[PDB]
Amino acid sequence: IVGGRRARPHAWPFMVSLQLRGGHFCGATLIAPNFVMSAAHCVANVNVRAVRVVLGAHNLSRREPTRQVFAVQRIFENGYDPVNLLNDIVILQLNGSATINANVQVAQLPAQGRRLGNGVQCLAMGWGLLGRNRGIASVLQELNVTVVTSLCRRSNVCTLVRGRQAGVCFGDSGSPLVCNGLIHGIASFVRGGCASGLYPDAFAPVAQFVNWIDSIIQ
Amino acid sequence: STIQIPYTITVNGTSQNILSSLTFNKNQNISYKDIENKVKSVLYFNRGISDIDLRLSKQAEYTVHFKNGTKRVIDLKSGIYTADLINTSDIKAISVNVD
Ligand SMILES: *[C@@H]1O[C@H](CO[C@@H]2O[C@@H](C)[C@@H](O)[C@@H](O)[C@@H]2O)[C@@H](O[C@@H]2O[C@H](CO)[C@@H](O)[C@H](O)[C@H]2NC(C)=O)[C@H](O)[C@H]1NC(C)=O
Ligand SMILES: *[C@@H]1O[C@H](CO[C@@H]2O[C@@H](C)[C@@H](O)[C@@H](O)[C@@H]2O)[C@@H](O[C@@H]2O[C@H](CO)[C@@H](O)[C@H](O)[C@H]2NC(C)=O)[C@H](O)[C@H]1NC(C)=O
Repeated sequence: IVGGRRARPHAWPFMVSLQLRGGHFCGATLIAPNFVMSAAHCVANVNVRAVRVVLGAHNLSRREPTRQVFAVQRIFENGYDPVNLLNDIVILQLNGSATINANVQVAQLPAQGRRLGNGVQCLAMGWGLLGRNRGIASVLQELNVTVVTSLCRRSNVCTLVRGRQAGVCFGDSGSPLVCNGLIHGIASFVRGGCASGLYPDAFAPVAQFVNWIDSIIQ
Repeated sequence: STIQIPYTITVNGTSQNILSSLTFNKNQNISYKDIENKVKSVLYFNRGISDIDLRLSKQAEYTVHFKNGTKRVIDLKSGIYTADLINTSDIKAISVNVD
């Protein structure tokens, strides 16, 4: 997240860190105690048996005892198109059920098919790069964004920060976009580098997938 | 603490008939912009293809081959980047293709 701020400790208890050999590489969202939601391109090329799913984290450089750490047992996709970056969503089933407490909680999803109009105010977050040259964030970051429809496409939710150069960056893929208390996007891709200020960040549109997500938890 | 990652360069159907590799940090999570920076440097150094020449080419892509047998094809003229990081020790090879 370039040009955001630090989140309050544990303000988003559904925020997930996917890690490989102790190193964060993508975000995710806890959507049931044994399921997380991320971007399909985050796992298309990794050995999924080696991914650690870290819940209840805030400062990734420490050993926070509020953490719950799981392995991935199975993945579910639904039409992922890597060439066109369509349907960029994956559900990861965990090898266990998380214990729900103040630090670890399940996110709420919108109704199926709800579209967000131009101008809607949202909150993006993640542990990605603090800015190119500056390295990965240790403490979870959040960023106020606005939904835009120009320079976008119907199969994505796009967002823009105006007046300054700010947006998601590398390592923020899979992280949630929160609007009106609901998870409305999964961070997918940027155009012309991080925080260009010209092109909106692109999210996978979670509202298009709600019936499918529900069928997977059953 | 570093690892060699082999690469090949193909320009208009002609390869280079060389064994050569790039130097990465072992077990580091890097972006596709980091990888692009290294693909562009070997293009310039081994084939004389600068940023300007890459922009003016008809097609330009590179493929990251992963050790689990999958691959990822990146279009060097798209300006689109997924916001992920990938681990250097998971990469088998890189192949660059400029027509
Ligand atoms: C579910 O899996 C977690 C994580 O397992 C670790 O990470 C995996 C990616 C893989 O590399 C495993 O071999 C690792 O052990 C389990 O958490 C581990 O639990 C064991 C026993 O309690 C403990 O020795 C490890 O230190 C734990 N690892 C971490 C990172 O906390 C967890 O127990 C599994 N849950 C169930 C119900 O089996
Ligand atoms: C930046 O966002 C914060 C957080 O609010 C969340 O994101 C919003 C865009 C919208 O999705 C809210 O429903 C989310 O809860 C905004 O802080 C909120 O501000 C309103 C108005 O003052 C207040 O009633 C809420 O309690 C605040 N929520 C929290 C969690 O603090 C903030 O206003 C946004 N900044 C700008 C400049 O719009």
